[PDB]
Amino acid sequence: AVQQNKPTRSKRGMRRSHDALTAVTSLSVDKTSGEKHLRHHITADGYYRGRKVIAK
Amino acid sequence: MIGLVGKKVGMTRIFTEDGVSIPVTVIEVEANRVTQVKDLANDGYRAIQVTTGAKKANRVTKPEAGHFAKAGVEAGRGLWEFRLAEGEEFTVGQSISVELFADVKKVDVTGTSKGKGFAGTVKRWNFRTQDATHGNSLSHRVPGSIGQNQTPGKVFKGKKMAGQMGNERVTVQSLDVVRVDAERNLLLVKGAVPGATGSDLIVKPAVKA
Amino acid sequence: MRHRKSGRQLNRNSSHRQAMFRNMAGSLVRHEIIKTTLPKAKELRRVVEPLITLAKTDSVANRRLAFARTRDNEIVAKLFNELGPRFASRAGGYTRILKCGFRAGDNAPMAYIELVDRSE
Amino acid sequence: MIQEQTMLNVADNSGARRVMCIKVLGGSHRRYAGVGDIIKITIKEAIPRGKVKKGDVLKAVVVRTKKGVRRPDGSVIRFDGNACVLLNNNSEQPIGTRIFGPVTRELRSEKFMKIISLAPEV
Amino acid sequence: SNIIKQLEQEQMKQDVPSFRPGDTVEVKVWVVEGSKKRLQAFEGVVIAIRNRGLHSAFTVRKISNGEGVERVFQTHSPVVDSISVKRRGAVRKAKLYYLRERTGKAARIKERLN
RNA sequence: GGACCGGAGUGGACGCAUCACUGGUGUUCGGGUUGUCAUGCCAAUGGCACUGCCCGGUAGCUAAAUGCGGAAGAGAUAAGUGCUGAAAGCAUCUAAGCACGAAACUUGCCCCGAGAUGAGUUCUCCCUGACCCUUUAAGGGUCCUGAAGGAACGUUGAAGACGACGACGUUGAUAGGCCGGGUGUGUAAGCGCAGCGAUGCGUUGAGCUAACCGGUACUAAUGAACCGUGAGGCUUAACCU
RNA sequence: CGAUGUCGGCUCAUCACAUCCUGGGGCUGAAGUAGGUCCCAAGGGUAUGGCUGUUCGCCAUUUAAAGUGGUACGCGAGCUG
RNA sequence: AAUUCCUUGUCGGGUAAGUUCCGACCUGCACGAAUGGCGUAAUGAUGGCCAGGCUGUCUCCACCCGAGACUCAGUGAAAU
RNA sequence: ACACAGGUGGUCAGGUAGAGAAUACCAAGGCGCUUGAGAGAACUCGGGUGAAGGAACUAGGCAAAAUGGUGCCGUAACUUC
Repeated sequence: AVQQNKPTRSKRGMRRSHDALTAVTSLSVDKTSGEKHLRHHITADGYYRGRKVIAK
Repeated sequence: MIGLVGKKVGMTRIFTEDGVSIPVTVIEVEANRVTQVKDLANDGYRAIQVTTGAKKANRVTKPEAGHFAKAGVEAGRGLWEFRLAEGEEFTVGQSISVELFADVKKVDVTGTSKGKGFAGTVKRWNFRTQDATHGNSLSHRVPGSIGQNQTPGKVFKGKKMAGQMGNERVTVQSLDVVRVDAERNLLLVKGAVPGATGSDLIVKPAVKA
Repeated sequence: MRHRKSGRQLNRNSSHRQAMFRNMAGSLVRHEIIKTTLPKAKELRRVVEPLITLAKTDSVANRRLAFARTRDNEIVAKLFNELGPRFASRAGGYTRILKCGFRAGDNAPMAYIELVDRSE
Repeated sequence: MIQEQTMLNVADNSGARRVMCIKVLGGSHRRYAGVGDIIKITIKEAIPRGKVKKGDVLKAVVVRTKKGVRRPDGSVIRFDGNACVLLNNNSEQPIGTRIFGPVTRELRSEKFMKIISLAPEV
Repeated sequence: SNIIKQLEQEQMKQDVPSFRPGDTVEVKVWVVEGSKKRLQAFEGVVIAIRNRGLHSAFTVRKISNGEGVERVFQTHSPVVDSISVKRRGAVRKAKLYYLRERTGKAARIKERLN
């Protein structure tokens, strides 16, 4: 129909050779509570860099 | 000596007392300074190295900053090298600007092209479009034909394809000079040149002339 | 092949964009705080601030400019009785985009857009 | 535009209104005519007070255009519609002995200079 | 870097009239004709406001005798003996391209005299 | 009727680029307009009718607007045209010996080019701590202590499918707002006055402002660590050691 | 003979030269100016209308230029039918 | 000519030329009256020819706004 | 087979616009339809605007465009009147 010979494990595995980027930027930690976040994202406590953010 | 650096700073009119208005392009020269003259024992030619302009202290990295430190504090915009002709040169206190063209009638300009992406084929390679009324079933644009016959089974290197367009060199090689100002670094040239206002460029004397 | 733009295109047509932004700018002066998509909150920051620069006016030709183009039924006077005057000596910068993560389980850039000063 | 098989009026005296251009000429071919282009022309109504025959084939030169003229100045001068004047084979200069419209002082071209030398407004 | 916005102005004149569309201006200019310098005068109505700095063309349409006649001139050009503010035009549009479709008294512009 | 030369005059075919010549397009701008619904009503403002409809157009773009050449020199040949001369006393363009010369060949002109791993040349910048273990040109572990630089975090574009890449993230200018400039449109939107009223006159050469670009601290643009360390394999003659 | 689309065109290219047109040289039955003709030379280059579905072939306009050939007398997993 | 092959036979008309089109000619290869003739008003998803009108079909292309593609996250095929 | 761009007989008939149970906007009343958010590439499907000429396109004005309605005035060849 559309291909000659069932494609090999090497040929299909090639996509895995580009994987080296570290996950979640390795996070940031809050220096006043010890919880983790992304590098400019807000805490679960309604705080950012030791002050109150957003109405909850 | 050297290929002199400047920028396209706008368009103007110079007029005539016969009656014609004459539109022309305005270039501002940033000028070039010497950093070394090289000996005939290297490569088999006498050559010269030149730098340009000044840049703020919050830019340029140490590998380039230390090579600006061996001649001053102005810094930035990198380095150029050229071969010498008809004269022996010195480095101390030496610079060059628009007086380089004080007896030159035609010039040769090299700049950069505007970004256009993958750009396609209709404008890029003049692959002429086809009918949208009468016939031409889902073939409104067809990218030439990549094979000359159906027997070879090959696409050949002597053919053009769609691909990244812009951020590369562009030139005009017969460009006429109108006026220069040795106090204001003005270069006034006939007609228009590649790129919009603020485009960075280099200029040489015309050789095909 | 776009050559220049100054204001996001957005998905859905121009008759949705107009109707949605007048209503959402009304909602922002009616509540002081909104949570919505970041590029759409930047496009909201384009339209809410020229309305606060109008809300300091008193001329017969300005005080009721285009009422049905940005229309409310609760804060119609509070806009000029307090809200426009609250920034009328400031010269720009009336809001904060408040760039945060997540609207659902996947990280789309979110904006908790607010006024630079709030009533309570 | 002005090309082959095209209806083109004449500023030439008793030359009629139904007149047709059949070839644009001057050297290696260029498709279209403007002010100072020579053309091969034919007369379709000729008029009873006329001076050339219905169906005859002769030379003419274009002197009025909707496109206008800019080449010597860079700013355009524009006329209403399109027109020409009839031109001799070997005997030099146009056939018109009175030629209509104000024309232009740029029409001083040595092989056409009779037109600015009859009775122009310029 | 300094000459941005300068050499695109240095060939400009210091005082030239703001007539706007529908006004008349009475322009006088020289020609040389491969022989001798001669003065000539052109009259008509202005069709656009000429607001473009050094790159300001202005367009005048005669439409007083015969058919059409329309000329373009450069605002900052040296070859101009005289230009004036001769007759006012009480028009309510930015462009007068509609006069290509007017004849007789309907092709005249009014000054209002008030 | 009436050539070639290298050197000028002026056009055709072609292409690429400019937006400054003039024109066009232009649903972030202004004016005009038909009908009806909503905003209680009015003065009016909005929705719907493809962007309802027609008239101009900033910014952006663009051809019909506009410019320009594919040349000389240099090197060296082929076809050809020839010299001087031996084999062949002479003769002979050829053998020995030497020329000139083509829309061709190589440069010269423009671009890319050292993975040219044939990894070339030349210059700038940074890192100067020590142990532990094995059957070890393999590595592995930790302490002491971290550079030049790159990315990420971002604000964003004239850079772009996504990546990537220029700009900017404070002795301040990347994007926005706010201001000021500069274009566009064409005389606020109310209030008087003229009139039988559609409408006109006065305030008003007005109003409104966006993309072009000059300001401004007003809004936004983390601390830092991971990658990259602690001087980096071998040898010859002479010197240092 | 278990797919082995048909005429011409539209369409986009590439090789040959027993060279059409261009560069160089000659023979000449060549006075200028052009032809007639062939030795070299492949870097580049060669019709718009009218009739036919057309290619063929005839007529108008007529050549810087409407040469001859190969690639299914190229050219349907592009298009037209 | 839905009828005559080479045949665009033969004379003319219009054309810029015209196997197209029209007026005609008539030793019609293989016109001919109910397996109808010949023709006329009205008539036709009417063939061809000529002109006017308007037109992005074309000359010859250029711009603007919608929905996908492209990025992310949920859901996710077949001939062979 | 499907929360299927399909098919399925009549009745009742408020205001403005219009001749009209065509058709523009709404009342009374009902619906808000089962992937979503950004980006603003080639290449397509669904729309808008084009200056000069002009059918030169094509077998062919195909398609698209202008024109487009109403009442009066006015209206040729030929005719079975």
